[PDB]
Amino acid sequence: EERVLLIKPEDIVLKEAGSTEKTLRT
Amino acid sequence: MRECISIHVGQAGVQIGNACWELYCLEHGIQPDGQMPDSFNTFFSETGAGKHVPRAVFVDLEPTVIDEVRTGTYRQLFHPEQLITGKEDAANNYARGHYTIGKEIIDLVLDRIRKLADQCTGLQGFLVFHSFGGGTGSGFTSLLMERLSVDYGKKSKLEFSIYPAPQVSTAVVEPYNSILTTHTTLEHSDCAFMVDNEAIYDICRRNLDIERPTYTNLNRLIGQIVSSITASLRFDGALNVDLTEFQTNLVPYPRIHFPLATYAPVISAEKAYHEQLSVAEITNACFEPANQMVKCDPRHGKYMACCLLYRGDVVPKDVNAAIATIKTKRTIQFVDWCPTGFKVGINYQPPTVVPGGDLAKVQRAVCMLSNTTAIAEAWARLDHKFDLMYAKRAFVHWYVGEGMEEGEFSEAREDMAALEKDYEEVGVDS
Amino acid sequence: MRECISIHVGQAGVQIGNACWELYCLEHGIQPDGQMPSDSFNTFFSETGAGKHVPRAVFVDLEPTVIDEVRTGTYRQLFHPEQLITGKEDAANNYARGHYTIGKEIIDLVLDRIRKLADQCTGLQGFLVFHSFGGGTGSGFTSLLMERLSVDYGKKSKLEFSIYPAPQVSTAVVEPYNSILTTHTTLEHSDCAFMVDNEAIYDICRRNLDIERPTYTNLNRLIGQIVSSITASLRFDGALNVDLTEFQTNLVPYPRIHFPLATYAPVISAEKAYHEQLSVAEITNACFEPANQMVKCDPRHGKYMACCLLYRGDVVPKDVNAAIATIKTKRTIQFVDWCPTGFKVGINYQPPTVVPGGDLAKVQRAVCMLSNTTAIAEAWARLDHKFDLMYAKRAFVHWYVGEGMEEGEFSEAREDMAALEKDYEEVGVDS
Amino acid sequence: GKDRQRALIAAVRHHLKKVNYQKFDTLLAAFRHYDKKGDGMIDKDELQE
Amino acid sequence: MREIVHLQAGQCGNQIGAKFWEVISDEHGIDPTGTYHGDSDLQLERINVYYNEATGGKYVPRAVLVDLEPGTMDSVRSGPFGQIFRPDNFVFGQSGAGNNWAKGHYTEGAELVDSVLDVVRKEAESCDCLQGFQLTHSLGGGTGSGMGTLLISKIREEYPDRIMNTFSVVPSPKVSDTVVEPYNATLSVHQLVENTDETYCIDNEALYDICFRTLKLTTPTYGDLNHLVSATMSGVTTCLRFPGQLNADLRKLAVNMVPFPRLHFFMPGFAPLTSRGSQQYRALTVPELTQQMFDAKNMMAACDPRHGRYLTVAAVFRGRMSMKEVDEQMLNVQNKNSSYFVEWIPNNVKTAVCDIPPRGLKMSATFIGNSTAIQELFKRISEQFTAMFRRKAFLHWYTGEGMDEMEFTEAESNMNDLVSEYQQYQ
Amino acid sequence: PQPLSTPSWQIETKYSTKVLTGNWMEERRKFTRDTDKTPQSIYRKEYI
Ligand SMILES: Nc1nc2c(ncn2[C@@H]2O[C@H](COP(=O)(O)OP(=O)(O)OP(=O)(O)O)[C@@H](O)[C@H]2O)c(=O)[nH]1
Ligand SMILES: Nc1nc2c(ncn2[C@@H]2O[C@H](COP(=O)(O)OP(=O)(O)OP(=O)(O)O)[C@@H](O)[C@H]2O)c(=O)[nH]1
Ligand SMILES: Nc1nc2c(ncn2[C@@H]2O[C@H](COP(=O)(O)OP(=O)(O)O)[C@@H](O)[C@H]2O)c(=O)[nH]1
Ligand SMILES: [Mg+2]
Ligand SMILES: [Mg+2]
Repeated sequence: EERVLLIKPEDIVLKEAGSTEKTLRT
Repeated sequence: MRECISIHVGQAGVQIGNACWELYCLEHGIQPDGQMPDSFNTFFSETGAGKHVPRAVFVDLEPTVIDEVRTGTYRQLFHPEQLITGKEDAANNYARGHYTIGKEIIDLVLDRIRKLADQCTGLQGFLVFHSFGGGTGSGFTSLLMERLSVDYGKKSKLEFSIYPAPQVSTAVVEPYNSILTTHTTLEHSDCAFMVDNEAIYDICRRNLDIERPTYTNLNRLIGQIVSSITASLRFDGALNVDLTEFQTNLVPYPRIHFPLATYAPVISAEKAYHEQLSVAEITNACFEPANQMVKCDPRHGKYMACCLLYRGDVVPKDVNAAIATIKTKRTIQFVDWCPTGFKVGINYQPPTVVPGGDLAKVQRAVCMLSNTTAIAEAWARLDHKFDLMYAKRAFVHWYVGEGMEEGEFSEAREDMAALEKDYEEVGVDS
Repeated sequence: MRECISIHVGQAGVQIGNACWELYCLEHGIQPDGQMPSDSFNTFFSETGAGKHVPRAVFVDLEPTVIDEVRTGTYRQLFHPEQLITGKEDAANNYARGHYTIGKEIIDLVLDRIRKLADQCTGLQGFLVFHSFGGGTGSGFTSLLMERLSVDYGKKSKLEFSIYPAPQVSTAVVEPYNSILTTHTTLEHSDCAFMVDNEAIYDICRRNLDIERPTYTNLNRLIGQIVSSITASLRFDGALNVDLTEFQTNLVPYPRIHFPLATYAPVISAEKAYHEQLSVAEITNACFEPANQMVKCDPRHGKYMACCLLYRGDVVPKDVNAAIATIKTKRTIQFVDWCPTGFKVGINYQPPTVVPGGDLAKVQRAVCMLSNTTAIAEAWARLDHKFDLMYAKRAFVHWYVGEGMEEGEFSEAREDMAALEKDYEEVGVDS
Repeated sequence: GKDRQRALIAAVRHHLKKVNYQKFDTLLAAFRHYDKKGDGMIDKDELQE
Repeated sequence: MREIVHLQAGQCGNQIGAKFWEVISDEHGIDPTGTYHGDSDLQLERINVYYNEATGGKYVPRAVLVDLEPGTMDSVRSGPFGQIFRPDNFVFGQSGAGNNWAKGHYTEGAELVDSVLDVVRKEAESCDCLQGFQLTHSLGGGTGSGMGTLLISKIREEYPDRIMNTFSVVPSPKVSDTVVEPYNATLSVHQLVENTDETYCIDNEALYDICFRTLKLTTPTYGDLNHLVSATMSGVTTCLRFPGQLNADLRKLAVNMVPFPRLHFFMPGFAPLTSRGSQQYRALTVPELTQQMFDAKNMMAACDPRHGRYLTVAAVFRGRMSMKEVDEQMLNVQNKNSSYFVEWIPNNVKTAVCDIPPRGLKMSATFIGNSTAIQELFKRISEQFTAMFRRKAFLHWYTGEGMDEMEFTEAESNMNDLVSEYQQYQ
Repeated sequence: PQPLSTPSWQIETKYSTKVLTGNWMEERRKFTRDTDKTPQSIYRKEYI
């Protein structure tokens, strides 16, 4: 999903503070 | 390499294996044509064309239920000699399925079992799906499992059985064919999971909010247990169990191999996203009596051994913090000779939802196979009904006129009377 | 080596500490990150070997709603994450809740951090405990903290800065109750308890600073200026330096009369300092004018026992002594007969430090005054009057009853304060 | 006078959220199923079908 | 010069050895490919101790990886460091042990040894002057307790004069995970107390205690517990591979902690643990390591040392420091806590000094301690064994494999004698 | 010496780390600050 553009580079954020998972901007 | 050869006997085993082998097709992503669009090696064998054929046997003595598999959606998947049909059914009798009708096709079944054992470079054991209350499921099975022990001695023989419900019952002479076939399930069996229909009828009503279910709504929930037991062989996890491993941790004595199965969480699609599916609140549901899939109450009895088979995003810290608070309930009792009563198996893959199904897409699930003494309550209510019928000598001429003596009736009551007598002696604490 | 330890209890003390630690960081040129940009800090800060600096304070509160403000604020990189001690429910302005029931669940965690700071300290000089009388937390928690620290450390000075309840404006209804229950135990486990009210600072901000509607940040900055001025004699070098124990002995002639008052000079805006020169005599007379006491009381009624003047900046003893002589020759200030030498002065070579965005002017000198007066007996008489007007009909009593506090302790505290007021009268009368 | 509008919008949005979660394992598959034309954008007739 | 031949067996030994071979790959500057990427010459000076030279400048571990179930060798080969372990060092059986000590010691565990005993003999003679062995396994399982402790008997008979130090995983009443662990725990202790030289008892519940209270992490996993165990394992042989002031091998830790041949059980502790938030706000100094060292919340065994007496104490130190503060700190704790050491032996505290600290840390210290409180570990196993052997429970997995019922009788009798020997020396 | 929000065996409903309940400060930050070089020995440091 990160490889697959539909989403700008600013759209990807970390899920929490100091967490490995990535989510989208609300 | 690690793989199981599944056996389905009777009209029950075909309709359980219709909804069980549906999930194995969907768990490994197997198309109904038989091809992918090595975890599948546990069931699906390879071929040079790239297609996958299951390692299963479907047995019945009527061609009425197998012809629908042969003319249904999955006609290209099952091998043409992995669906064996008899011409005439056993007609709700033990003697027909054990001596006259069930003897003419045992030579054909043995050859196909001998084939699928030869392709198996390593075989773990056999899994059986049948019915206690049927003619083929109790008559033909009692000669297969006798004959399986002669050829393959130390192989495991697990069992998923359809036991009579305490109140409702579909067949009149079901208590005869429930009592008489137990002898094959003592010496020639290793672990006998039992599920009945009233104990699943109540579950789909008060949990799934389905007012009017049918057998396809029951066969999927039975089909969800068998994948959770096998899931450690198939997919990676933190702690893996096996047919050698959880037989070690659930039967202390060779005559006690009768656990009770359960499954949680069991909810609908609408209710799922408002609750928190905590690790504590999927293991507290299993210990409740309303989630039991055998109509008996563990409050009367005492646990001996238990096993927990987790799937999904499960942390081992959450398991131990939920097990620790379980031990402080006074309502759950244990015998004094088992201070360590849990086995933990962790598998990474979360369960998969079927299209058109009733269960929701969840992240965590646990199947607990608990051994108790309260299963002796179930047999007493069935041993009560057998002697009430046998006192007036009813329906006996159907049995002695087909090939067994009338002396197998006295053996049937006296053999499992000691199996009753085994449970009070074991249930007494040291 | 000469170091002090700070404790911040209750919302008022926590926010005053929030104001003052920024002031100390800007005086020493230290970022909230903790490192200097590229040994006078040894009184207050401790050098971590990595390069950071940490403060010697413990911020404790039974409610998280004001300390989570510090934790999520811009000073998250300053304190120590185990010094910040939280409860789960406040005292709800209840002394029994602050001292008997919820105050016992966290005091071991309170004392363990203090023990660790004492073990880190190569030298110890005293305690700086910041709270308010009015609230239940700042009225109850400090009592058991004082008795536990008096059990732990025997003869260490315990300087205690309390927001005093103003006679007219106050924000609580059990404030006389909380003040009396604090001063029941404050007499026997303290040596130097300074009082600050709200209405005097309100009047000063309205008249001297020409600020119509002041917020709490102005009050907290001014109190931080007071604390920085009083601890500058321990931080920096001066011609006449004042130590904690020695001015405690100066300010406490009798063991039961230990409630002094503090004033600051000069407090003016930026416009008036351009036009006015502030000579030393004018500044120290503005100390003695009735409009510049930061506790609302009438100074003409009471006399002065002993007082200390702590000067900051270019201040010279020639005009210090000349100004003291002028104050003595002025007739309206009346001193007690048994104390001829009631003036003690100290001088520091370092100027005051402004805060950017503030309302205080830039000056070349300043002074902090500490005085021992008998004028606060009127405020305490008013406090006893409002207390026994509540106690006549037993108002607001059953909450303290149900929390775990008895009834006769009210009467014991009331008679103890009556005895203290009579002691004030008995030391006011002269042979 | 928009309470019926808000209730209907909330019901449709929640139903679409749960249907997408139960049918599609990921989000890119859901977007590609919603947009059949492959233009990268979702149109009104695509949304209604 | 002198080398340690690591052994790992079972599922637990493979995962511990997955993390053990990670930090000594980190400290010597070893990439996952196999080559060397380091910044100092001290790391390459003694690298032959654990890593064997090959073509292309490639270093491979001198360890065997043994299990009866291939379910965990596939994963450890597909980990971050799975390329570096030699494929000839993966010995695998096809049938799982199944939590039975009998299957792993007479039927399946008695056949696969001859392949393991072959491949360890090729590697043992390749060493110049082999120091000894080291092993990690699990008592609660089938393969580690069964066939791991069978190699204990066989390789001790072939080489008498070596060093055998073990890293066992004893069961836990609170983190209990298997029904028949009392049987495979008790019957393996009988093999341990005679054929080993030192024993370091790792426990599962004593590691959750550290991560909750000392390390401040809400949801630990096995990847965090194995790091703490692998931190000690690198820190126990730290002076065999780096210079120092007073360096000590595995011989000198054994001749100073073992006064009698049946007194060879320890429990270890690790000094520098702090929290995540207070990583940079705590000064790390010689008094601070000593205070963290001797507390009961830092111990890696489920036994309280206050209920017993320390017999003898070892401490090894890594990092640049002052020699005087080392001598004074463990003399003060020896003098103040006079009742917590026995009075018939003086100088119960052993000191060793290394010079290189671990990566990203500046001073570190490992504590190895023989204590009488390890009796409390074996008494709780004994009370579960008697309460379950009296009902003849689960025996058909043991009698039906080739044993007699008296093997449980002698296993409980010797373990009752080992706890009898600790009490008289208290 | 136990804080009121230390991790333990008590079962509690866990929310996201944004919400200031339970332990949030310890989970907000990152564990790793582990970068250093080997600082050599007494013998080479002293004998020159
Ligand atoms: N829950 C559930 N029960 C089933 C299912 N199929 C059959 N049964 C049970 O099986 C009982 C009847 O036994 P059958 O399997 O139909 O009979 P049989 O084994 O073929 O023996 P004969 O009829 O003599 O040939 C019914 O009472 C059902 O309760 C099923 O798919 N799900
Ligand atoms: N100068 C100043 N005084 C304050 C401040 N906040 C509260 N006070 C004083 O505190 C008195 C009441 O006590 P509070 O601080 O509100 O409550 P508390 O002391 O924290 O005790 P709890 O209510 O239990 O938390 C009031 O009369 C105020 O005069 C502040 O920010 N600055
Ligand atoms: N701390 C820790 N414990 C482990 C690890 N792997 C397994 N265990 C423990 O070992 C027990 C199961 O051991 P088992 O797999 O049956 O051993 P085996 O049969 O000999 O391979 C579990 O209760 C785990 O708690 C690990 O990496 N770390
Ligand atoms: Mg049929
Ligand atoms: Mg408050």
